[PDB]
Amino acid sequence: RIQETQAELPRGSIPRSLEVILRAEAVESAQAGDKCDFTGTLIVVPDVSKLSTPGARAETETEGIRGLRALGVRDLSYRLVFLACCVAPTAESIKNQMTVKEWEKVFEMSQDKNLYHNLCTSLFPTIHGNDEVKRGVLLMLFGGVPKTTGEGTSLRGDINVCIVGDPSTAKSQFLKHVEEFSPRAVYTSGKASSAAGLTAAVVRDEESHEFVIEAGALMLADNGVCCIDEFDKMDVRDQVAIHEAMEQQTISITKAGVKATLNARTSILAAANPISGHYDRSKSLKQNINLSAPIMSRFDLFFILVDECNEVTDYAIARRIVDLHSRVYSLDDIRRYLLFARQFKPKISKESEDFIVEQYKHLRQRDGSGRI
Amino acid sequence: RELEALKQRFWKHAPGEKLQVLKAKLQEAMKLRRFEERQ
Amino acid sequence: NLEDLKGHSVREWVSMAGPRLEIHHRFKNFLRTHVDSHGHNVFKERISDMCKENRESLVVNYEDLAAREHVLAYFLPEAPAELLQIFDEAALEVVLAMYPKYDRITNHIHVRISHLPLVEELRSLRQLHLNQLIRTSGVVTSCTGVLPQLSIYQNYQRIRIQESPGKVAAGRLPRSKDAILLADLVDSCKPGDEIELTGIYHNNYDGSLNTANGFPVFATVILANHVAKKGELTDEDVKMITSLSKDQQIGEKIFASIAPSIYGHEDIKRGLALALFGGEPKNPGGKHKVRGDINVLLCGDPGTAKSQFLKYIEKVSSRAIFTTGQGASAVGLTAYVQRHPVSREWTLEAGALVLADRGVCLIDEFDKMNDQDRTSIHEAMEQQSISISKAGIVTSLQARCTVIAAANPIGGRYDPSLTFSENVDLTEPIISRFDILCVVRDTVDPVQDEMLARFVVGSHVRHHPSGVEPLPQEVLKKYIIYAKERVHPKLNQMDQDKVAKMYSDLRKESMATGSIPITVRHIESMIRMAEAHARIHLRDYVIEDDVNMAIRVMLESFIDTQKFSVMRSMRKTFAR
Ligand SMILES: Nc1ncnc2c1ncn2[C@@H]1O[C@H](COP(=O)(O)OP(=O)(O)NP(=O)(O)O)[C@@H](O)[C@H]1O
Ligand SMILES: [Mg+2]
Repeated sequence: RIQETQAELPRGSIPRSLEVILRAEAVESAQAGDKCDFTGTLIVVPDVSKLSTPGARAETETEGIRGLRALGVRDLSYRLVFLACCVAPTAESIKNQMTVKEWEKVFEMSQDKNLYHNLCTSLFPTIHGNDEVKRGVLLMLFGGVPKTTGEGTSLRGDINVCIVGDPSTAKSQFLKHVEEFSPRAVYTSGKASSAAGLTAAVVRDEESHEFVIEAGALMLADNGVCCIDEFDKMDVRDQVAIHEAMEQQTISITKAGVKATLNARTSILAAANPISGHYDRSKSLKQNINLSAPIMSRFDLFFILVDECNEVTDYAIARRIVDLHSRVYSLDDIRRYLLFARQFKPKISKESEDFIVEQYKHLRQRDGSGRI
Repeated sequence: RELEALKQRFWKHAPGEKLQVLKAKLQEAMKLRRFEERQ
Repeated sequence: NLEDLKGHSVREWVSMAGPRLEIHHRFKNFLRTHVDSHGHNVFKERISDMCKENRESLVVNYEDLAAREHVLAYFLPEAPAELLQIFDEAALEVVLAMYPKYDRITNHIHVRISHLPLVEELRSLRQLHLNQLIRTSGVVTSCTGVLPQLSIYQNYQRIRIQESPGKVAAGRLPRSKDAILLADLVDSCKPGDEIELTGIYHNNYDGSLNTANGFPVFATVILANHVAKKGELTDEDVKMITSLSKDQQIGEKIFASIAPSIYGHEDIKRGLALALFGGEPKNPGGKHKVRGDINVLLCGDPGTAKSQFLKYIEKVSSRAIFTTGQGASAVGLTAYVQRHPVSREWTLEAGALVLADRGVCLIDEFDKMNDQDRTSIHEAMEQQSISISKAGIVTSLQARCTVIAAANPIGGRYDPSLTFSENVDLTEPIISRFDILCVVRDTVDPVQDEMLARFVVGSHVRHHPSGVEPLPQEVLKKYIIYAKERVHPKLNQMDQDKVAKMYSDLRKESMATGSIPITVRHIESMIRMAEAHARIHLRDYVIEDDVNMAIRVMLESFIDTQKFSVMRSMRKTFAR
């Protein structure tokens, strides 16, 4: 069943709808919510319930036609249907899509010097300062290899990143910018716009007064990136559910009529406000923010953003803004290169183990001397 | 030279069909066994 | 040669006398001659087991049928209703050759195929597949009563299966199909089961569809041939299992084989092992029933692998359920009432504790349930039933399960300056229903940090996609299912004076500190733990060693409840 698209509906009118019929190789190529162009013919279909045949009988403010032998003393009526012969939207895949130009570009990128900074500049050209944040958020896109232990338990792949800052400054820009760049990503907030919110919920379906699930933001963001704004202010119901979703990458439900396990495999980038709006530069992050220790311990990286009214900096920011309004690598190069890079699965070397265990031991004894 | 090397290491790191594959394998076994039985 | 397909469809070809006789002889000879890698005859053993238990149903594996007689394996999915008929006729006379009197018990035998390679998803079926043998998976939602069907009369039952939740994409809807169960397949399943179904895909006319759509469109169904969930141990299995029990160090091998990738934490592995095997229920004099199961609770600091242990227990055991905190309701835990969709009457249905039955029920974030939801499990944990009286219904249901739970200390970290009760915030009627209680804490020894970190780094390089020695996990799974089904420990005698003296002294001290109150339940708990240790050694009778093991576990877990400064005096008081 299809409906008039938002562009066609004449003002004040109710939408019209039509029944479309698909056959053979075209079947199950369109899902509810999709917008597509169909090619075919308009046809007329009779009321089959009032015809009679040697094989099967008839079943039984307008009138139909009369006077056919097969119709007896009943009357026959028609309706309109559209028979569509075609429908279209309105590892090997990389080898198929990349021409020699794309291969040369990813090779040049692989051989590039200070590629890290070049990609930071290319992906975040509008941003000023704050290189550490740019390096951190850039690494999140490359993820980490997931592993399954022999007894069947599994080890987490995605990293999670958190940014805290004053409402006047940069933290919102990163979220909306990476969301505009990235494929298959979701933007939302702790003050969510639906009954489901950040994780699945149960609703009663009035077609049977039967209980069914409804997806939250972290279910839809499966196999993608999730951006959450104003994370310091969030519902308790979701906050408990997030404990499992952050590490186990799954959601579990057990209520009347519904019992299920749902996937939530996602990289989260969270943005939050400190208490009293401006960050107290004299105090730790843990004193400044609203989050509890169990949630806070989940993230792999943390960053702080806070303003001060330096005249030259303000003047430079203003000139940048007005100049932008007055007007190395493209985003598609970054996309193609990122999809190329994510096929590698590097191992750790034997010698790297000694450095890793040493650094962790150094960190642990430092913590013990003045938790990790 | 080096572009093909990059492709090579990249690849190093990287209805009805099942019944047809099964038929192909079993038919190969049939052909072999009937040949051996025939001789 | 049978392979000579010329001028005929395969359905017509196997209808011919020559091909029918060749197929018949080939399957019969395969049954008599098939050998395992050891040179053992496979089907002599399997037929003899079928006859001894009067079961009248023979299972064949597709893989080795193909490996030895590929021509039949090639025809089988293309014309199932023909080759399966010939197979039934061939198997009955082998059975009568071995057991000439077996026609007194039954006059027909059904061959059932298994491990068919060409699995299909429940929404990828097309007209390409009609009248062929297929394999799919899903969860049962509707299931008729068993009814008799004309043929003579035989049992008949109809079911509806749909895609497993969480295998559909997020926010969209599942597909479903109907299936038919005949003869010995009825009551092979019940609602909420997840199953693997092998059958024939079949279609027929229906006037309702033609009048609803306006086009000549048919209805379809699956004829079941083999059904299995996603004991049958061989002689070699029981031989290896029993031989392993000779080892004086078998306790170390079993304990060291639980959640193998987790470093350290000996006490947790030991406690979970005893809870996995379990004590035995009993009813002395018929009027005084008592439960067999052993419940466990874990509590302590964050980042200490508490959530990981439950996931391992979920994987190794069978009939397991997992649930978290705010994600569960009182009604969902026990049982619920509804206006039935098609019978149009009030009906009662099973919740988690009923659906688990003789299995494991795993709970996580137990600290964060609503208190009105957490108090729903009190009857099921001790009386092992669920009693309901609503909407004109008055009944009771079985709840014969083991509960395992994980929690956090108040304020996020455990303080050794305070007792367990002061740090956990749960009331006495809850605390007293758990048989084993554990406390897990952070430590700061540099050598222990280095060993743990080196082990974790080693684990990561080991599992890249690419004490004593533990068992393989499949061997352990075979061991557990044997021990729970073939051994039933008897408590023929034990020292009453020793236990009574120790219990009275222990209870007196429990009154002094108040870390946990000690009650009659503790004695009965030690009896359960003693039987569990006896079962791990595959012994029919409890002995002195078992009682000493039970007392050690009880007292070791009790000393941890106390304040740090008190523990030394308490430990010296209860010297063992
Ligand atoms: N001793 C250990 N050996 C191996 N992995 C460990 C160990 N301790 C912690 N981990 C890892 O730490 C992560 C968190 O494990 P988890 O079971 O959730 O700990 P936890 O104490 O239950 N965390 P929480 O639920 O917040 O209290 C997992 O990836 C574990 O595999
Ligand atoms: Mg945990």
